[PDB]
Amino acid sequence: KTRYYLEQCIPEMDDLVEKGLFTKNEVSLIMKKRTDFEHRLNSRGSSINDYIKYINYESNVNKLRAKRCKRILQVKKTNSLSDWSIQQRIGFIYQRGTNKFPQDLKFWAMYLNYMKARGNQTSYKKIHNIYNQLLKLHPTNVDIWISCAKYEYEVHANFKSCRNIFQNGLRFNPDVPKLWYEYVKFELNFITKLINRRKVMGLINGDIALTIFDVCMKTLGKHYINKHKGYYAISDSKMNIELNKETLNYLFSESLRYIKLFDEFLDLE
Amino acid sequence: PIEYLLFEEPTGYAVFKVKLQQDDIGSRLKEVQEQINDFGAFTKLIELVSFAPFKGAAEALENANDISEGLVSESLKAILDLNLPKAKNITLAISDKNLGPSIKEEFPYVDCISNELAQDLIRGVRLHGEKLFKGLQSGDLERAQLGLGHAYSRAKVKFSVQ
Amino acid sequence: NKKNLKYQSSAVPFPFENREQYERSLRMPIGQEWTSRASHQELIKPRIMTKPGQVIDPLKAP
Amino acid sequence: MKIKTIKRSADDYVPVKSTQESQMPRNLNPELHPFERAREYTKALNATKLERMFAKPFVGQLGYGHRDGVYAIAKNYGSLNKLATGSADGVIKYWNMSTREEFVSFKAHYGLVTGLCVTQPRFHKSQNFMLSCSDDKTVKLWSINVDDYSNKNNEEGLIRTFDGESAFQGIDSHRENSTFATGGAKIHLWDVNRLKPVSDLSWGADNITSLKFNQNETDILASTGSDNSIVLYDLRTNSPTQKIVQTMRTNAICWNPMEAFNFVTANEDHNAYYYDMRNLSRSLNVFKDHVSAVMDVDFSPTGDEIVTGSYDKSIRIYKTNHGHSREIYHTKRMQHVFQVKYSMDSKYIISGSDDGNVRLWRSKAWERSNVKTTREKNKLEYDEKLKERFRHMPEIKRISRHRHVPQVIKKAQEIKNIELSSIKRREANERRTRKDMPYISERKKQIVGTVHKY
Amino acid sequence: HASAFTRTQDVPQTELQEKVDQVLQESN
Amino acid sequence: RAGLKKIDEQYKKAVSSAAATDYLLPESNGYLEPENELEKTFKVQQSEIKSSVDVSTANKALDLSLKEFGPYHIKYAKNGTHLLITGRKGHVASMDWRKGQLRAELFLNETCHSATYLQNEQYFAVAQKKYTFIYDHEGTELHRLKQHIEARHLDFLPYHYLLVTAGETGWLKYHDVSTGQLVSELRTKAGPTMAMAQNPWNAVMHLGHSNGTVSLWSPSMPEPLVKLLSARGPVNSIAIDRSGYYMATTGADRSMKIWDIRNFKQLHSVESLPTPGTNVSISDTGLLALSRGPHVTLWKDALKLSGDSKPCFGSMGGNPHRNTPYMSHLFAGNKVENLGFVPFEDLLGVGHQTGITNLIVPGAGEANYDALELNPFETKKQRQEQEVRTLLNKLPADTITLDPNSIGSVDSGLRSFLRKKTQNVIDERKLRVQKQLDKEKNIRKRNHQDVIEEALSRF
RNA sequence: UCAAAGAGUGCU
Repeated sequence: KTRYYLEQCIPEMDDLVEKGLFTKNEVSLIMKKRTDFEHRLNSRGSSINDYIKYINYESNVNKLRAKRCKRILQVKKTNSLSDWSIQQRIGFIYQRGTNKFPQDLKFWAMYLNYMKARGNQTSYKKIHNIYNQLLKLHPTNVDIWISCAKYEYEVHANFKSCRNIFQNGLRFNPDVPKLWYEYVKFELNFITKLINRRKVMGLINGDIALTIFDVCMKTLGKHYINKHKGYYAISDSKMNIELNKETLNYLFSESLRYIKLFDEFLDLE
Repeated sequence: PIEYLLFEEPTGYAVFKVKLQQDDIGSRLKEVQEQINDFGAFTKLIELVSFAPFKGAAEALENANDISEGLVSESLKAILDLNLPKAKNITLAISDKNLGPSIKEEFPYVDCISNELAQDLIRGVRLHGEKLFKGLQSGDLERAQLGLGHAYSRAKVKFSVQ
Repeated sequence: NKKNLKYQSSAVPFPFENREQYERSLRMPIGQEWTSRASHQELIKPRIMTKPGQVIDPLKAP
Repeated sequence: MKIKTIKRSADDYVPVKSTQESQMPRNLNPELHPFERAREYTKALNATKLERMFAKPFVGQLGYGHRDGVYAIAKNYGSLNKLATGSADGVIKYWNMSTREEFVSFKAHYGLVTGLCVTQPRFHKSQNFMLSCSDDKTVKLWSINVDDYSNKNNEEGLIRTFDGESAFQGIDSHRENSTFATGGAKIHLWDVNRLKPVSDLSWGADNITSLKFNQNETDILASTGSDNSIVLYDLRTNSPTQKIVQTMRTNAICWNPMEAFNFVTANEDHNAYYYDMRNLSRSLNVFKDHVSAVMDVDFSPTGDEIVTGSYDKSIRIYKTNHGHSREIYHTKRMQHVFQVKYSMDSKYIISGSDDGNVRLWRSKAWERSNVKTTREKNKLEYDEKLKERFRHMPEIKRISRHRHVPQVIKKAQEIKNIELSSIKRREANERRTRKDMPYISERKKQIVGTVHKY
Repeated sequence: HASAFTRTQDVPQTELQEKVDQVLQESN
Repeated sequence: RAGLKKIDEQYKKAVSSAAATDYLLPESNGYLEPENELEKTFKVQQSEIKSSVDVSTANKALDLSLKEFGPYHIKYAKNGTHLLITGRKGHVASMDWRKGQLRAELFLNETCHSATYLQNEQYFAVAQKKYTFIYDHEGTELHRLKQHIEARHLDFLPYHYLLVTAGETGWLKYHDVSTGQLVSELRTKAGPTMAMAQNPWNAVMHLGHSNGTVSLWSPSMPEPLVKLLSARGPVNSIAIDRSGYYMATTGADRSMKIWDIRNFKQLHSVESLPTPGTNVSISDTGLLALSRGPHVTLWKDALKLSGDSKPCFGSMGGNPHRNTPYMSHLFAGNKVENLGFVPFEDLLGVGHQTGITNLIVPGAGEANYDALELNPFETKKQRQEQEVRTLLNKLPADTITLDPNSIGSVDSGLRSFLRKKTQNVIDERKLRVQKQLDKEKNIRKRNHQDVIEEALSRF
């Protein structure tokens, strides 16, 4: 069905010549290369690199069109299919690549970055669904959970949503000390902003983390006990005593990082 | 009336979404049965929607038991919670009827299926195995099955190095 | 130059209501050799469609 | 000078990658594609040939069937693969159509099962229910354990009985509410929670042979009487609405699922009559392709098809807008078709014949139920219009129309044609001399009279 | 559709969710 | 009316789709148009053009100089991948000039008048004197067409699989390759046939005769459809464009005529030829090829309504109305055996005494080939599958008619003796009752539409 | 090697 994708380009390419930005011969060069790319994607042996090179191609085509618009048309945006057509396609190619290669973590990031960069074109809701899909293919990679938690605490400043991320992320990945460290880091940021707002409120006129500290310590030990024991319990008493030693030291080191973390927050006691 | 399919792997738990519903009246027709063997046809029926690998060897055995006595683990609860919409009632296809009541208790809004239609798809999922995971990291099932095998067995017999 | 009765249709087929109607259509080449891939799809789509494995319930109140 | 020559890039047409698909350049200039007319016709002719081949309508039978001739078939409107059957032996069965086995079998009545229906009673997921009536003057409610869901884990058997002073000959259940109506010597409305008949409906002393609830205007009911009459009712008014008397008795009635005001009637004059509920003075359509009385009729859940089960050991398929069957199904193993029903997906046909076996047929014999590839879907679909397009070409008609009908049916048709020709010649002779011979529309001959004139 | 961003349980499934919500009711 | 506007709606959508595909067309055919008015197209010589074209194009250009059986009647496969050549004294060789491997060699020392490729490159047909032979790619002869005798021109129809043979005899035979039986035999009675050509649009064969009358022919038909004299003198050759709208003839009296089949009119006439043209070929683009003995003159846009588009030798003081040859080439010490346009190539084949030479001509071939129909780069696995599909969609012979768009239109003992007599009596009754109806039908029409003589009118 | 003809495997 390579043609079916190809025919979608014709109304766009017709718009280019009609506006006069691109000559007949020039567009033929564009369509030819597009034709070459589509066959590669639709064929066996296609790789994620194949989607990347195609995606890079349109971006340069997009730059040529807009840059040409100022030189020839002398208009910021010509009201026609051409202006938003390329941007629709690039997202479409990406979606195919993500579906075609969900495993490649790298290729997703381009979509989140690409989708995020053109915020005006692309509503945050579209960004949400991609994260919903991406978390949900890879629940065990903590680095998503912080990433989407990150995005909606800075771009949107919706702490209620960001907190739910850590709650869900911790539900899947309770043994990752980093995400706990990341979750307490967010909470203390929320408290510091809140009290600073309170200070500003006066001028113009936290315990929660410690609970995270405590509950974190219990589960990490529980999982660290699970590992180093394998399928079965340890019959030897002395070895069982040892397994208590590593967790204490592992938990002690895991505590010590927070002791460093608290040091940053001057506002807090 | 099925939309989501629950499957379990030695590496983890896999959920599938049923894009197309096979004919139920003609379930026994050779032509529908040949499709289950055919990977190309099968991919049109379902699509892998989630996979959450087990954290380590210990977790797999614990879940391997919990599946055996028809119980829901914390890992299973988390996955189903994230995937199944609240919704009249979303339908989930499951191999075990005994896991049915357990799933219903934790999630009142899900209705489980274990009819031959569900079994037919579950067979297809297990037929193609890692090919349906579309490149996702599921290790090697055959070795992981070997990994859990005596591990599940020796546990019940209470085998020990002593 | 007499036309061959073998290839002359007996009567105007349904849904076309008059003789000139059928020749206007019959000038159309349906095949994809004369039609674009997209254009082929709208023509070839039939009026009645159903999805396998679902009950077609009676129409709800308009 | 300025010179250009045709220039072929080897890489563009021959991919460097072995796995990459080669380019298929397209030029739609009509000059490059001559004989568009001949090519399409030839493909249409080939497609017509392909169609007759794959027509393998029979798929199988449900278990070992019933004890005596099956006379009552009820289909679960809320579910695809469950079906209820009854035979004159007094036994009723619930079938798992997907597995072609039985859920449960009950010896429901001493006499004949004269009406069977599936419902979902509202007593004031794990079980289904049917209503069975018989000439033994009792109606029995049954509960069946089903494996559709595994959210639980019994009480399978009779739930309730409704006694009647007179024998009952047919039953139907209101879709929206638990109320159901039973037709014997006199048509009643019943409630599941009331043992006595809740209300009595009757045009007159005449007995009712069959009934069928409307599927969209669920408060409307239609019935058939032994006096060759069709009676309409409205539950909201709790009274009969219209009565029309036919030349013949009608065995069965079905409401069109897409037109709430439109229904079809199975008749004893080898015909099925398609009627508008608002103007009964005429018929919307007539179907005449059977050679014996039509016992049963139904509407497709798609609404574009009806079937007519006839005493002549055959089943026919009719387009609603066309007055002649597009298809005929038969076997030596047919003895007397009494019931015909659809799968709720509109893909399969259920037939009940007095030999005691229940069978399944493909709605379109050539169609196959596997999921098709897009390439398969396009081509299989592509053949469809070209057949619809060149439908009246002589050779296409000769191949497409042909069916193997039993010798008994054809000879009846040949004699039947000789009847009509001999008749037609006779009235034609009359019109030469008689001054006043009013022309009677075929759509009105079957109507003898209507009570309410308009 | 089920979304991680909005909590879909309507009750706190994880014991962490029990502890945090207790403070939030306590705080304000 | 509204439904027809709807039906007409898909037409505007359909033609737009055709334009949309026309938009996509991968390649463009070669052009040649002067920068400077002083320099003209008919002084430019091939060697300079040979230098201009690419190295591959020069390598693609083929020049095969053989005298053992020359002159040489060149022939190109429909796809153009494989080229079939038959010498004058009559050996025939099949090879892929592009691939660089000969498919078959045939060194028979019997005079052959022409040759033609069959359904595929694998099988092809050659015309020996007094018989017609069929050969394989391997070079073996599958069979011999006993019926076909004294065949000069052999032509094969791909979709209908019909092979047609023209000869001096006046007997003509149609043979379908797949079936193996000749569809029909027809005698023109007009004597020998100098020229045979087919119009692909209608699939109607064209036969010329010494009187000058070019004759259209059909399989099912017992006669020729149409009778048209181009010239006083015998026609040397007849050329039909692929579209079929245009048909050209050159008379032996040095006259060139341009005709149109659709309206059946003579488009243009030229007497300026110094001597009769040996052979005539028409490009897919409409460019016309005239071969007179040594020199071949090419006219761009020869097929057009305007009288100025008509071919004209030289010019009248650089008059713009006069139309000069678009290319003029001469082979010194040579005569043109035949002219053949190379399929899907910007190239014109030329047949001549010294051997086979191929002349590069801008715009000669159609730029963008239809792969579904024919693909030069068709692989052998696809090739066989294409054949089978063509077999499945083979067009019957009787489908051939003057117009394809017309088709589909809507328009015992004693007992037997007693038995014989009774059915007779029943027959007289039928005839007589029908007639009693006939007068009664006559009476209704009649009803619908001297004083003493009145005094006695009652009597 | 080409060159024509077979019989399976992978996969869209």
